[PDB]
Amino acid sequence: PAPSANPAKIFIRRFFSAGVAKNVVSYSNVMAAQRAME
Amino acid sequence: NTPLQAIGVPVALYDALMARAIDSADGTPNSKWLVTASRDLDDGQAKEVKEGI
Repeated sequence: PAPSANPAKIFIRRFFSAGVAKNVVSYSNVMAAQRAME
Repeated sequence: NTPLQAIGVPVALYDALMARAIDSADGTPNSKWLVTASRDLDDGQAKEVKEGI
């Protein structure tokens, strides 16, 4: 079963940093979604 | 979350336009034939022209 080793590790090296709780959507995108409702 | 969230602009436009319409309905003179005489016509025979027309 599960091999635990995916090739998705390119990104945590430098492009990202572990244990930070990054948000899932840019604030600009949030505000865009808001005014798109009016 | 109601449609009334997004119809303020068009309803405002609509009522403004209809106010323009009702306003100009009463206020624009409904006459034709703007007839004008000259500056030598003897008011006393100018009136004869008015009654004749």
